[PDB]
Amino acid sequence: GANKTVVVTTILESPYVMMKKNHEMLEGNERYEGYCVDLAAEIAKHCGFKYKLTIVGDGKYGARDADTKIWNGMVGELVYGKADIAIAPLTITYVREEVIDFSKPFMSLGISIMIKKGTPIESAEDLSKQTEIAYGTLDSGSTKEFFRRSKIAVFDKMWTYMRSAEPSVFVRTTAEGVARVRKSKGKYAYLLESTMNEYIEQRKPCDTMKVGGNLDSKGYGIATPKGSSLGNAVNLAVLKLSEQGLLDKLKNKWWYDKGECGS
Amino acid sequence: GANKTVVVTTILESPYVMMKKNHEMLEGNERYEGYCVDLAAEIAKHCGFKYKLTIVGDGKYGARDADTKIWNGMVGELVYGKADIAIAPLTITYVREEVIDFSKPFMSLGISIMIKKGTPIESAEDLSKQTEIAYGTLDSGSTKEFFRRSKIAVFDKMWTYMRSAEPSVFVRTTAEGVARVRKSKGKYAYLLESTMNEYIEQRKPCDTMKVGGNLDSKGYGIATPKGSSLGNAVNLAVLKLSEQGLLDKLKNKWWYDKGECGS
Ligand SMILES: O=S1(=O)CC[C@@H](C2CC2)c2ccc(F)cc21
Ligand SMILES: O=S1(=O)CC[C@@H](C2CC2)c2ccc(F)cc21
Ligand SMILES: N[C@@H](CCC(=O)O)C(=O)O
Ligand SMILES: N[C@@H](CCC(=O)O)C(=O)O
Ligand SMILES: C[As](C)(=O)[O-]
Ligand SMILES: C[As](C)(=O)[O-]
Ligand SMILES: [Cl-]
Ligand SMILES: [Cl-]
Ligand SMILES: [Cl-]
Ligand SMILES: [Cl-]
Ligand SMILES: [Cl-]
Ligand SMILES: [Cl-]
Ligand SMILES: [Zn+2]
Ligand SMILES: [Zn+2]
Ligand SMILES: [Zn+2]
Ligand SMILES: [Zn+2]
Repeated sequence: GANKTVVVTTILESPYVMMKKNHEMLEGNERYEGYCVDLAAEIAKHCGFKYKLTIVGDGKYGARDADTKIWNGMVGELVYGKADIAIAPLTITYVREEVIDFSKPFMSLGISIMIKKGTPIESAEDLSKQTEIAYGTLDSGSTKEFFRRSKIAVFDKMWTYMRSAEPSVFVRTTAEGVARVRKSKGKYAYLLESTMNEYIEQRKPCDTMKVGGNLDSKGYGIATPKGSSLGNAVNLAVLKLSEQGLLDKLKNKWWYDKGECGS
Repeated sequence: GANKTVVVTTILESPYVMMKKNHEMLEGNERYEGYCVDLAAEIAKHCGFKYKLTIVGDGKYGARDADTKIWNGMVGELVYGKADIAIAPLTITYVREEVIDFSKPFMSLGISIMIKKGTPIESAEDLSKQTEIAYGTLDSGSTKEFFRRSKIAVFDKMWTYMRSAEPSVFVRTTAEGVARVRKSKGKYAYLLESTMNEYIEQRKPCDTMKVGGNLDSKGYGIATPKGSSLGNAVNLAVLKLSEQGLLDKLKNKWWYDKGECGS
């Protein structure tokens, strides 16, 4: 039928989607800024659709409850028909690809370690061989699932510790994990995706750093419900933006051009 | 109908697919070794098919002739029904994704610079600002197309030089490009994918090196003809192998465990 405004689900996560300063009482898409706001504008332009940005109701990325089998987060909004597309730092995973469609990745990342500067930790192995420094992940995302599912000795040892550690080492938002690192005097390290780690490393007060290599290698993709008519065009649009260098320009724009910790 | 042996097209490119020493007179898949041989075995196992490895007849990756509009290389073998699947260092690109299907990537790479050690070159900008040192690409692949299509000032300048340079700066195989670097006393630099660059850097006589950052960011994917019944299962299999850490183990096995230039 007639063209319809596409409902985009996304998540308030810096620097992907942020409320512009003093824009809370304004309307529509102009309230928001960030890498994924710019990406949504390009994808929509290349695919020829109008869209409305909406923030996922429960503030989550997406996981399947083991008991009820219900999907939450942005994945759930696609699965249950609340949104037409997710344009967000949403990680491509096997269990998600079974229930939604992902474009080719628009950004690469891996799980990484954030420390407060000076923390005597250089690797995941270092974390796993000690107990003075606590460590955790975002509480309902692909990083937590990576540790839950891993059969690699070091990551299995870390999961065995994290899943029963008290108080909980898991946090509700990236901002909570960063704040916990910054206030714990070196006694908390946060396991998060390298993209968010490297963004925070360039933000005042410049007191965190990414240490060691990444624990895995994957990417974010644009997600659509299974069988959506948008998937084919969205996928090609990502590849076009990649080959044009636009994705590189946007990463520099939101990570490093605006860095607050020097050159 | 009944299960049929899947015809795999691939390419003789180290360390992805190599003839085992003294295996030329043997038969079937056991003749070959490499990263993509190991990957094919896993993909076939996870998808439940038997397969036959075949080397692409024309030795090419795949490009579309501007005059005849015919696809060559492994892409052509899929397009024209000569093979059922390509398991190879085949780069995900927009023009290929229009005519074949790609899985999610199984390996990341970017275009990079190979120099003979000691060459006074650190970047693509350095190459573009001088003429003493020639530079080129593989003659019928995604790297050449990257330069042909780029609107970025430095890469446009490099393309303007490469496309009319005489003798040709393009080579027929990666091995030819490496040999040209090694014998040109520093007066030829080779533009190739970072994966092949970093492999050769660890091979005797240990006289080349990768310099500068990568020029772009992309990946290899497993390719199937449009609408093939294999695509969905192959795509999930790649993600499963990724999440299990198998792709990481295979990269280490074929790049660094067997490195000949020290630790
Ligand atoms: O779509 S993926 O998650 C498939 C797995 C890995 C591949 C195995 C190296 C990967 C890497 C970069 C990226 F940007 C996305 C992805
Ligand atoms: O499937 S891709 O070619 C889509 C573009 C880039 C994305 C833009 C960063 C990418 C990166 C790693 C990889 F392994 C594959 C690909
Ligand atoms: N990008 C992740 C969320 C962040 C994390 O888990 O580290 C996801 O899609 O679940
Ligand atoms: N992987 C490339 C070939 C090598 C290159 O062009 O550098 C392709 O699929 O065309
Ligand atoms: C339920 As708990 C181990 O995250 O506090
Ligand atoms: C046709 As030519 C410029 O590669 O020798
Ligand atoms: Cl808009
Ligand atoms: Cl997941
Ligand atoms: Cl912009
Ligand atoms: Cl076999
Ligand atoms: Cl191409
Ligand atoms: Cl093995
Ligand atoms: Zn365990
Ligand atoms: Zn760093
Ligand atoms: Zn030009
Ligand atoms: Zn290097």
